[PDB]
Amino acid sequence: HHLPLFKFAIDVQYRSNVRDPRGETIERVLREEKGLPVKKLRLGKSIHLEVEAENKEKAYEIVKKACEELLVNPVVEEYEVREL
Amino acid sequence: HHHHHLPLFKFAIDVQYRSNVRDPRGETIERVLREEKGLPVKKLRLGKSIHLEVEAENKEKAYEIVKKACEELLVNPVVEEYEVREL
Amino acid sequence: HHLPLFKFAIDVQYRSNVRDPRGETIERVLREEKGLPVKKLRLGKSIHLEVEAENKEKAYEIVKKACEELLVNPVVEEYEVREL
Amino acid sequence: HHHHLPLFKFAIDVQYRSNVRDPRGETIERVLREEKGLPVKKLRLGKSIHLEVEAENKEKAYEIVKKACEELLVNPVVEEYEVREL
Repeated sequence: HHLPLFKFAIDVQYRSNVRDPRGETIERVLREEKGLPVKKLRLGKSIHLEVEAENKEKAYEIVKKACEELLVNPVVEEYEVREL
Repeated sequence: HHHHHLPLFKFAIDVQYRSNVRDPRGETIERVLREEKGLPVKKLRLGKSIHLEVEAENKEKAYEIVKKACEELLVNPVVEEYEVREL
Repeated sequence: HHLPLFKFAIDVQYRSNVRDPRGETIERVLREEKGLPVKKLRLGKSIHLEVEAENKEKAYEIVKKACEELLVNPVVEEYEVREL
Repeated sequence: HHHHLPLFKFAIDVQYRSNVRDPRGETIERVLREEKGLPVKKLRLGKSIHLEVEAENKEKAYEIVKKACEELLVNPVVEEYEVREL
């Protein structure tokens, strides 16, 4: 069976109760060194991937499983998914 | 100034290695998903997702600041490309 | 200046009042031989492309130029654009 | 029984897989870049098939679309495809 393709980008971020010192350092550079009025800078991960699946709902289940099983730490991270 | 409101505009920046740059970290992750987790994912690429807020008179000026941040620091123009979206 | 990237899919189709004999033939095969209840089949073009530009309005302008200067024959075709 | 059978509209976006060379696409990208001066990259030219499918529900309609791809519309060796509702 030739299955349809579904492309995604997963946006993984630390939750709001986790400080992000790397993000803070970057932000300090932009503000103090580059003079840019930027705030609440957070450095997370963007995972692009695609999957062949029987339908869109199955594709999302695969995406969620990849997050649950490997990509996202449920205690410290949250994620959003978009279609490409 | 004069207690005038200054709006905040939130963005995400998706910074990815260009296609001619190898991504061995992504390859490792893809292989775990496929071979250890049994998930038929492919073309996996691992980049960076930077969320930030910008204080500015209007969204257009805020967008210019975001692009300046990428040029000046956030994106390596040789090995990375990037996409900005409003959050 | 390192400009942001904008990704698109262009869907080029014949206008509703242009006949599509290739579409009609494909539809005949799918219905008569393959037994599939398909109708109004239209064969058009899909062009995926990425543009660098200063903002989303300029990027759309680049897409419109690409259509008007090459990709779309205005006499017999129309297009839709979607973001990827 | 004169029972209503809904139509469901879909678009199939058919493209060559990434390991397949697309001289036509390459040509078009060169023309847009070099002849029209446009800042365009990674151009891929494929097929866009619009169709309507008469079926009891959308899920059954979608199954028919995939069957149409398998049986005729998509080359399994060199092409991939995405389906969306219109």
